[PDB]
Amino acid sequence: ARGPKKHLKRLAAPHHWLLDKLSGCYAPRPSAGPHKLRESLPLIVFLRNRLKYALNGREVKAILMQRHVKVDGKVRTDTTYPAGFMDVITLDATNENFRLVYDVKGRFAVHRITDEEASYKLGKVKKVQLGKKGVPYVVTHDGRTIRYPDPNIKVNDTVKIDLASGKITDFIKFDAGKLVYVTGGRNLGRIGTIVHKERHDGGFDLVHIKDSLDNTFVTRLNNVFVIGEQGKPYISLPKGKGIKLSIAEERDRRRAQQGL
Amino acid sequence: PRAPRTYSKTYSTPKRPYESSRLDAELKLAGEFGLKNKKEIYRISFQLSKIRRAARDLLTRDEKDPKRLFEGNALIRRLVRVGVLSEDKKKLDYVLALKVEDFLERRLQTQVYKLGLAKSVHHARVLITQR
Amino acid sequence: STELTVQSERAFQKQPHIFNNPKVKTSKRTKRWYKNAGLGFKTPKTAIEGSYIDKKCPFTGLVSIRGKILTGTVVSTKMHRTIVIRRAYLHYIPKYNRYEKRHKNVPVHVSPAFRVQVGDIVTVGQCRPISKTVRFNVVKVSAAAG
Amino acid sequence: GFPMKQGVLLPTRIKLLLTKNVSCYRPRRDGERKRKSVRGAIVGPDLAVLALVIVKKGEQELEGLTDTTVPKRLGPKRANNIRKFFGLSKEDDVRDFVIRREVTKGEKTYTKAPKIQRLVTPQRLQRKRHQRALKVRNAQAQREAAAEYAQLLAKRLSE
Amino acid sequence: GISRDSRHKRSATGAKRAQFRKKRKFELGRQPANTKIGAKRIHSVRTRGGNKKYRALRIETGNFSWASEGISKKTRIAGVVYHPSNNELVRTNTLTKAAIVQIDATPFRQWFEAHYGQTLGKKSKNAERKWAARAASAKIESSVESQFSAGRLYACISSRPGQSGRCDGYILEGEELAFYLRRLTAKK
RNA sequence: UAUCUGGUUGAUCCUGCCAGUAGUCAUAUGCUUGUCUCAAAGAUUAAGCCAUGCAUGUCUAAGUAUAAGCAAUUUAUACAGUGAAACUGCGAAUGGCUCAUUAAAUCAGUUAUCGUUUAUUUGAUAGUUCCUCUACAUGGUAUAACUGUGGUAAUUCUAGAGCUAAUACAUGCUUAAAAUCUCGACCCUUUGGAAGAGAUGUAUUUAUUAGAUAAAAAAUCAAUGUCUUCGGACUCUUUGAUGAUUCAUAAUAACUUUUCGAAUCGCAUGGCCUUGUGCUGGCGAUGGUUCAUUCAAAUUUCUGCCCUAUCAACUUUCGAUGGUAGGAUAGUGGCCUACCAUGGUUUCAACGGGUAACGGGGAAUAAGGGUUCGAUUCCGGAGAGGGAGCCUGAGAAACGGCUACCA
RNA sequence: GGACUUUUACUUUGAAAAAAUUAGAGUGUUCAAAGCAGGCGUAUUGCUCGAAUAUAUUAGCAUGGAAUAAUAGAAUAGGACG
RNA sequence: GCCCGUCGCUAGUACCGAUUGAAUGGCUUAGUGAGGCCUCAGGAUCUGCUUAGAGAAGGGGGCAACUCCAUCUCAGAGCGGA
Ligand SMILES: [Mg+2]
Ligand SMILES: [Mg+2]
Ligand SMILES: [Mg+2]
Ligand SMILES: [Mg+2]
Ligand SMILES: [Mg+2]
Ligand SMILES: [Mg+2]
Ligand SMILES: [Mg+2]
Ligand SMILES: [Mg+2]
Ligand SMILES: [Mg+2]
Ligand SMILES: [Mg+2]
Ligand SMILES: [Mg+2]
Ligand SMILES: [Mg+2]
Ligand SMILES: [Mg+2]
Ligand SMILES: [Mg+2]
Ligand SMILES: [Mg+2]
Ligand SMILES: [Mg+2]
Ligand SMILES: [Mg+2]
Ligand SMILES: [Mg+2]
Ligand SMILES: [Mg+2]
Ligand SMILES: [Mg+2]
Ligand SMILES: [Mg+2]
Ligand SMILES: [Mg+2]
Ligand SMILES: [Mg+2]
Ligand SMILES: [Mg+2]
Ligand SMILES: [Mg+2]
Ligand SMILES: [Mg+2]
Ligand SMILES: [Mg+2]
Ligand SMILES: [Mg+2]
Ligand SMILES: [Mg+2]
Ligand SMILES: [Mg+2]
Ligand SMILES: [Mg+2]
Ligand SMILES: [Mg+2]
Ligand SMILES: [Mg+2]
Ligand SMILES: [Mg+2]
Ligand SMILES: [Mg+2]
Ligand SMILES: [Mg+2]
Ligand SMILES: [Mg+2]
Ligand SMILES: [Mg+2]
Repeated sequence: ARGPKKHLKRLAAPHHWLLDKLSGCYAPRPSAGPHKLRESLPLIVFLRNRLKYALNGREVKAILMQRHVKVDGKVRTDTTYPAGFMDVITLDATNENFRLVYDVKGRFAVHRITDEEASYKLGKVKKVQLGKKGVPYVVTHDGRTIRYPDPNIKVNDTVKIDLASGKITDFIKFDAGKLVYVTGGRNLGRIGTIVHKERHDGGFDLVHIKDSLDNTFVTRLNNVFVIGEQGKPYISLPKGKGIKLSIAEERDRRRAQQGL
Repeated sequence: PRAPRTYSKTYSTPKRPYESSRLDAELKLAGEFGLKNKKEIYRISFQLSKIRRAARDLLTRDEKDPKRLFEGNALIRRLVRVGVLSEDKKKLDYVLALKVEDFLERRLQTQVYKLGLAKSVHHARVLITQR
Repeated sequence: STELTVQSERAFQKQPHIFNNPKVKTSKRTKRWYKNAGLGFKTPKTAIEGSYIDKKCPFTGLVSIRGKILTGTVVSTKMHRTIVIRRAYLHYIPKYNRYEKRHKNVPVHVSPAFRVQVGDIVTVGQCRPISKTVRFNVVKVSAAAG
Repeated sequence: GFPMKQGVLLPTRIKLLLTKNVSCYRPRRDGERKRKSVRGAIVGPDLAVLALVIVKKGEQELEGLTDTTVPKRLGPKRANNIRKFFGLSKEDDVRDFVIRREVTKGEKTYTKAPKIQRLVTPQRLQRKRHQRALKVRNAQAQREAAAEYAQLLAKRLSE
Repeated sequence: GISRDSRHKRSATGAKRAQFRKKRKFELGRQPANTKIGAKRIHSVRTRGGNKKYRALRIETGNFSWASEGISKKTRIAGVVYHPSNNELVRTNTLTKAAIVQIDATPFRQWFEAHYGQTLGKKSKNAERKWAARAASAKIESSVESQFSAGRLYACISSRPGQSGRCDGYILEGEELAFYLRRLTAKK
């Protein structure tokens, strides 16, 4: 196409943002950044779509150009910064913090969390590798490289980075029966223990996942994101605890809650 | 390059266009429910067919079918909320017996007539449109 | 196709950076590099105690096997250091609720390790464009006729 | 109205493919070359004008030229350019040496002068100091985490 | 200009194909360097995505490796003497990879003496110290030693001059040296 | 949402069409036309031609203001507010338009990069630069705008004369301590031993080397290793990723018209005491090499296209299939070349022809099965009158870029 | 306890799967085509459910099955197992 | 009664057909061959090092005596670069 595309037609846009069909021709289109543009969430979406603090688009740069918002600690002013999974986003001028942790449909929950926790976040290691000058380094999913890590951490292990200082502080291995988040695929939004990793030499290992309500299911190796010991999360989980309820069951929970 | 404001035609005209016994039957309804033209009967005729088709489909499925059960009782739930389906005719077999006037009766046309207010469907008409 | 006397080319024939110091006296007159193919493909004796060069061998050479791995049956070995496999299959035609016999010839580079001929069912593995038409490499040979 | 081009030869007009940093062309975008018509370097009768620059001054006095003399417009602006205009030294302090020119409002007269650039300022010497230190501050810190990890890995068999 | 697309080919079936699109830059090829021996002339070329290559046009004196002695000395390169690809490269003494050339023996002659202490085929204290150690390993190949007599060594270019502007090459030793020698006595 | 009816006879029952009937995101046209919402629209024929206007420009506190700009009068006699023009930087490769070409091509699902390029965003990364008397309290030139002397009927044409800036151009200092290496003065002969001299950042090019590991015991040669009971001794000794590698990474000998390692900017103006405009010092911007990330790109595996045999053999013309080497490319590869073989496709329809053919998502038609359509809102592709060629750039074979032929 | 089909077809279940469109749940755009909204209260500095689900009929990948249909194998034993 | 063919009038359609018929498009033998691009040269103009001598500086440390880094003015003469 002769080079980099810069627009985004308002339908090719990631569905989980829940933009509306009309309103205009276009969607925000993520900037280049820490997360893959289809797996991301523009700040502009968050502030005006998810948070409803803004109306215009102008009134978002309004907020952003005020440093009212910081992502993973740092002040980010880009209208369309590719904020994504495990991220924090902190609105100081209204003392609230969030965490971009998935819904159970597959969307980005407005899962508000404390000022504790906000000082850390998880990070699946994508590659761990020996850099130049004999130095080693891990590469988390969010586009962080942390040099000098524990020789114990291999790929698909998660890592508790700080947030103000880099630095890995504790880490979880990937093995039989750990608390797992699903980051994409059909089962996006789910949460549970493992049981089996089906190895397929050549490509695409598969992870059978059990939830607290005993519902086995499968995904691909990269879809899986370890987050703690069984029943013991390493972070706050949104409402519904990533369980996936059938639309039958779903019907009740709503109409039965209604009335009183 | 926007997005289409999608649309749908609401009715459908009959095949053979000159059945006398249908044109008698059709004209009758037009007079007692105060209808303007045949299209108002077609629109409903069409409605029923999608219901019967949706119905007759779920019935081919085995019961206990989460789709049949969900998407059947849902239909029934909607059909009752309007007064097309009777308070204890809540079975898919029974939605299939729904005839045209079942819908036609619940018309806010025929309701301004029924409970006083009008004492004429063709009075009920102009009563409604004249706000 | 055949097996040469190695130095049958106007260029000398050798593996890169597999140096033989003449200062030091050695039992074997040459040092043979070979590697483990992958996917449980046990590398053959011919590959190891042979003297062939072939920079296109999945062992002893600089090509790697990755992507699809295919079975087909040898149908033409008239080419040198490469053969023609044939993969047959059935195509479904939704209208007639039925099938029709199709097939595709796909050219694979055969290592001098294997000594494969017409009729031999052969397992190949994808390996990066080695030539205009070759993208697959012999990596396992099953029985013949008899 | 076609300019001569130094170095063609010819007494004719020809058509060159001109590029950037060449006479008779001025690119309207980076990488633009233009087939433009230029005139030969040899002198003929077809010139509207001929440009001469006096090298050796003659016996008599050319009234328009020799006798009069126009000022340069601007004076030095760079640090050492101020200096080597007045023949100065390293530690000589420019500042009170620049060229000032006074502006008349209507009756309200006031003066103007060049921001000296390449000037050595107390600020500039701070930036060197920062970087020069910053580099070492980090370099020692690196050794720390290095020599630490190097001892985290020692106990990865000795434990 | 040149193109390296596969599109302009026949298919294996033999079919001529219709032009599908115009030529894109990202598939171009460039003219060769055909680098000759001469005064160091090297033009560079701006390649795909910033980047440079270097067109070795004329070259004398590349960096050469005596691999079975552990050292590398910058030599002079006499002429081209063989070339498996095309004998035209020899007639025109063009330097490419796999060139087989003659190089000045005396950067290596100088190292050998000052190292092993022994003059090659015809004082001090700690100097004779190291020698007696390095000896009993000072004897080199028979076919390699003889080469120093005339002052030129048989090497083989292992760089790609039209890419990096370097004409580096290892001096031929061992069996590889036999082979090429065998060929120079059926041509040269 | 599973229906038929009219027409061959004198009458009959069949075969069989013709005609009727119904819909069409299906176009045109006729007649009629009041209201609400909704809103397609020069595709078809001519990827035919185009008057005129518009459609791509861009400045923060933070690269360059002596405008003979303006406003004030700043505390400002270096500058200091605002600021045309100009330099610099970036963008103009997105967008929008069209469907001409294209029939194994594109395209769709599914793969590959252990086969490459990647502006940017995000995260990491630099004590080594001179040298057996040096600028670093900071090197040097030139240019624009501008001024003035001009040419042409004519344009976003420009000459020659004179000024002057940089994050433009071109130069160019620098920083601890240890260690290992070769060189070896010399002395003193033995189990000998060393002064002190060099070298050692990164990147480039080549060669050599490590990068071990399924389960163990000895004999030695070549060269030098901690030692100790001066007899001879040597243990707990080190190393990552992948299904797979000459992988990541490190080491050695050198190589280089030598890559990078801040001669930049904005806010702050506090702290040590020897009081020098000494020393130190914060927040941030813009730069920078390498790696990672990201937005991409380029090739790429498997399967799948309409009519056609009044197309049966096709491919190597002048590469057709493969081998070896090279060149070339960002890299794989007959991509190109030299040399060598005679291979490659086909009735399971090759090759050739046709298409009023861009592919797909999808659309019309409601028993089912099917039938027909898709220029056109999304994705991919191609093209910018026809062809070819290239400049710039990270990205174009770009056309609101250039060059040539053709029209 | 982990890999395991002589080699296939077949069939079951999944995974990797854009939106819109289609099927279709919820929602009183005043109805409707639509849209993805909205709903509650002290309505003077708030509360609150959502934006599901099905889809896909080839090929590839993963998996439960072995009836049906192919196929391989010891005969001059150059047979199998240890 | 039905009914076949020549021959006869009118109109329409396609076929055959001298014209070494015509047009448009793709591919193409032979000959010719723009252009930018790469290359052997060229060198209007420019210019980086170097060298003996020459006119005017300041002392690496001096009883006379010696000798460095920079900056720059005209006769020259060696090697390169844009
Ligand atoms: Mg954006
Ligand atoms: Mg052959
Ligand atoms: Mg099937
Ligand atoms: Mg070519
Ligand atoms: Mg095309
Ligand atoms: Mg009759
Ligand atoms: Mg009909
Ligand atoms: Mg249109
Ligand atoms: Mg048109
Ligand atoms: Mg575009
Ligand atoms: Mg750029
Ligand atoms: Mg200058
Ligand atoms: Mg100069
Ligand atoms: Mg200059
Ligand atoms: Mg000038
Ligand atoms: Mg290892
Ligand atoms: Mg390597
Ligand atoms: Mg920056
Ligand atoms: Mg297709
Ligand atoms: Mg025909
Ligand atoms: Mg290549
Ligand atoms: Mg080849
Ligand atoms: Mg042949
Ligand atoms: Mg062929
Ligand atoms: Mg079509
Ligand atoms: Mg077409
Ligand atoms: Mg289409
Ligand atoms: Mg089609
Ligand atoms: Mg068309
Ligand atoms: Mg194009
Ligand atoms: Mg046109
Ligand atoms: Mg640009
Ligand atoms: Mg354009
Ligand atoms: Mg063009
Ligand atoms: Mg235009
Ligand atoms: Mg995918
Ligand atoms: Mg199976
Ligand atoms: Mg004819």
